[PDB]
Amino acid sequence: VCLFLNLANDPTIERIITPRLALTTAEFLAYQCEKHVLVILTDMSSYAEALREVSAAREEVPGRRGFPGYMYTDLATIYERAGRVEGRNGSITQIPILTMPNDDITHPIPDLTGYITEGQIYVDRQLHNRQIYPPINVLPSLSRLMKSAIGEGMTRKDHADVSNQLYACYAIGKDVQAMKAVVGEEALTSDDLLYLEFLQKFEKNFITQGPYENRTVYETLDIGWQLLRIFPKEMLKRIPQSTLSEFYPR
Amino acid sequence: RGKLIAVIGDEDTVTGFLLGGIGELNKNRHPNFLVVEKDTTINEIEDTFRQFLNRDDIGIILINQYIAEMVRHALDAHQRSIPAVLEIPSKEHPYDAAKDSILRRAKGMF
Amino acid sequence: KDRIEIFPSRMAQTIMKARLKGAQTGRNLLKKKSDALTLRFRQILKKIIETKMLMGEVMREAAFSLAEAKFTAGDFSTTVIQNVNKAQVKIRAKKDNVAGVTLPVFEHYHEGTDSYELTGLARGGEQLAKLKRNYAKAVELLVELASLQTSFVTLDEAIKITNRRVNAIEHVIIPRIERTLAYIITELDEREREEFYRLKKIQEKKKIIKEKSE
Amino acid sequence: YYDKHFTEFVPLRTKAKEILQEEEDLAEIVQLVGKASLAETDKITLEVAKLIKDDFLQQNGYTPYDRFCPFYKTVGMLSNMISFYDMARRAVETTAQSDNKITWSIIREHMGEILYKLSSMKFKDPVKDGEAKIKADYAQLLEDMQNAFRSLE
Amino acid sequence: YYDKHFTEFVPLRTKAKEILQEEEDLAEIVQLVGKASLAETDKITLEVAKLIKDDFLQQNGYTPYDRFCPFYKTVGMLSNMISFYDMARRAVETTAQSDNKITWSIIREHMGEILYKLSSMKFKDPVKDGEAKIKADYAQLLEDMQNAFRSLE
Amino acid sequence: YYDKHFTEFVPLRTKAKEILQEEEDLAEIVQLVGKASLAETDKITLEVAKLIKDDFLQQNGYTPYDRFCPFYKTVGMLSNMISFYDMARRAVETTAQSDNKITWSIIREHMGEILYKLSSMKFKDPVKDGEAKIKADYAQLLEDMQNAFRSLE
Repeated sequence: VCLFLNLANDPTIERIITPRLALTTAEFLAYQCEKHVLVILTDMSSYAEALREVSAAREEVPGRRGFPGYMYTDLATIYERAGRVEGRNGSITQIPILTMPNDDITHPIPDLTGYITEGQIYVDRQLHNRQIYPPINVLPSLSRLMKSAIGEGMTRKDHADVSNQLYACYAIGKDVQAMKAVVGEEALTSDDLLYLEFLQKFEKNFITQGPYENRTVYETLDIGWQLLRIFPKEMLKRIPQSTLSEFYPR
Repeated sequence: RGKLIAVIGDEDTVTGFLLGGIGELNKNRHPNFLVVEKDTTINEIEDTFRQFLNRDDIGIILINQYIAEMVRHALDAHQRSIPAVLEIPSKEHPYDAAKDSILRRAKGMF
Repeated sequence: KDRIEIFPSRMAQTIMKARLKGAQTGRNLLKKKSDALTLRFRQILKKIIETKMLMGEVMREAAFSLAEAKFTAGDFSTTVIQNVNKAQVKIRAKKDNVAGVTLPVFEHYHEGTDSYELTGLARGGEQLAKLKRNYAKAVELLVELASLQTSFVTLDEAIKITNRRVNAIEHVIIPRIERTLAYIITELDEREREEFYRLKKIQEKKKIIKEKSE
Repeated sequence: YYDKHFTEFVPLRTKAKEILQEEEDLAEIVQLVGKASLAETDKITLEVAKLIKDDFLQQNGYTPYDRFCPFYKTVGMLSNMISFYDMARRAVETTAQSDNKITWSIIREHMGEILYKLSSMKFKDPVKDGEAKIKADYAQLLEDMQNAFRSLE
Repeated sequence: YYDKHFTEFVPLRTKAKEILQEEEDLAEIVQLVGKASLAETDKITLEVAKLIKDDFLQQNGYTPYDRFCPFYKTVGMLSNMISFYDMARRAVETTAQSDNKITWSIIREHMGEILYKLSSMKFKDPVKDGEAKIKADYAQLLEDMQNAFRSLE
Repeated sequence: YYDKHFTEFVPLRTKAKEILQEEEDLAEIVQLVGKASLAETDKITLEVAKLIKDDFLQQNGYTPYDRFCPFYKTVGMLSNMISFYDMARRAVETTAQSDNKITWSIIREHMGEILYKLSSMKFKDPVKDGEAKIKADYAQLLEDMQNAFRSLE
């Protein structure tokens, strides 16, 4: 780990170069020394505030919601210094982390970021208040590159199929839970009860992890199957029969 | 205890149910049933039907279909749930099906 | 009328967005209530039509059995109709909590008071005894049948009330919140612009002062 | 700190937060359907959450009894209310789908004085009354609840 | 001023505002209910309020009769509209608890000619027909209403 | 352009939009009915619109035969599907008076091979089957189709 700390009481201009120093290091390590670098930029919202201060120092007229009119290109300048390059075995990834003011995704900070990034993780509040850690909500999240990230030769054959089925089962479980609140337990059929069992065990086993348990990709998928084997084969509509016959039993 | 079943119908229909064990006199010596003969007029049938609707002791009312046609306006005019009214085929009139109040109450049923 | 008439503000945006989310959640929950009532309504409908069909056959058999009793006894209907005092069958009301809606259902109660024993005409007791049984069963079917009709029109009323509320949320309340929110968003950008104008002119006036100083 | 001195607070804190958040979600639907259909466990969560909101998280800071509530007492109060929750939830879920089904109405009628005592815990009045007694008094409430649920089940 | 020259105008002004405001208070909920839960006393308000809106509050300034509206005509025809309201509201208030309630549909069909006459009160042409004819005409409508009510109730 | 080179394309695309739009217009009726209280002419529209959505508007670019659809094939496919639609509408409507009528269930069961052949039209690979062969096969389909309907009258 190469760690850069820019503290709240540190010079606000230094906060602007801080991510530039981190990325400059990442570019050296990744592209010149043939290795893979993960870059995590924490509290880009605080960066944006320091950038607004620099704009005021230049006596520039503020743009939308007080932020510079060039906030778009400045964020792109940071974010896009990443990815793979031809002829070299190194790579850079980024996981910018952003606080949403007033929890509104419309705010220029998450809006301008999302417009030039590929999907989102999205940490929720309800899961946090329910004392689930990590509190990450899979329904509103998206990874546009997942199609290329996973599969045979990269993780495991069944990765893509397990993800899609778990998403559908979680979305249905939430839908059934909402129904239960209206019609009651006695009005539910057996399939609905299975989805409620999945919902409860999905959050307890799959999402809830703890800060010191390191789950590799293969254990995560095995946990997926343990939850999916709640349902009989015919209810797993999004998993091809070939995958089920190989992975579903045992 | 709770509720009685009132029967308005012809001689054989009423006789059958009475043997069925249903039907009794009230404390005022009124009967919760009417036998409808050929000489019984419309006002007498309707007055009986309504009075059962206004009585708190009845509830399910059993009528012959042909009667339901005779005083049909009184069956649609009152929409509540106490007076659950069932229309049954008389000894000779044929099987009921059409003009059922409930079948009309839902227009999505064959 | 057209708008909730809350003065444009960032606070209004937060309130309206929370109000919109609430309205949308209520719309979806009430839609599920309607769907549950509609399925139950149609099920009740399936049983009631099949029950109505069965009633036909059962009453036919009971009516025929009467013919046999009359054949043997002769004119027993006169005694039965006149000699009436207490009922053996009575119906007790019960409540069935089918969903959020509570529906009144009838329940058969065999009170227990003995029916009249009649061997006076030709002593046709056996045919009268079979006749009692056939109509006794007929009554039990009819009791069930009323709980169909008496638990059914109440479902049609509950559905009409639920769908009307859902339609109002969809056609009146949310459109009105969306028009209010869009109004707020536009007016706030208008306030942002007039601030931009003044700040730009301030910067130009400062530039003019600086030039004069040189 | 909590694990060194109390050992009980951390898990009580977790359960208390779960109850309050679950109550907010149940409140959203109750305002819509009027409690027409609720699971028996959900009914307990709503009722215990009201106990918490009124008799734990609410206090009049101008009264001798709530001008300052020492932490040992705060933990005592929460320990009893959650202990009730767990026992009430266990009783109805354990006896569910059986003959002698236990419901909230049965619990409230069976041990109504237990809820009164729980709602009275804010009045033990620290400093005027002693630490040793307040701890003993809350211990008695726990023993009474355990015996009340034992006789119910 | 009004007390000196008219007197009747002020209580008519007040009642008219109450009717229009009550209709608005109802319209807010009627849009959602569908006129299902309305009492007969409220349906009278809603339809009289329409009577006021369509015949009293609006006028076509490009006609020989609405180009100018002398005050005596405005208060004259308002008195009739309010008098109808009070008599129609009384008709149901005195019968709702009896063995026959005079619902709006009964008074509407029974007095349909009065409702048309009340709506015609605008077409008086004050230049051709002066004050004497207009006041006498409005007096006749009041008598026609009173006689129809006596035959109704 | 269309008049000069293809002639029938323009009325066909108009009918195609009418069929597809009607399928949307019928959606509310189907949802509340389940195709029970539904005209046989509407069942034709719904099922033919499905055929259009499935085996015409849908195109699978990962198959070697469907990489590129020449215009003459696009209008060929649509012509036969709409020609079927028109024949099916006539089969029902011209016999719907009394006594002995044709329904969609009768048409579908009667000439299931024709409905299949219509779906099969997208598999005519322009790389191996030339313009004359594909047009000839589509012409034969139309004749087989019209003759299948002829047997119903």
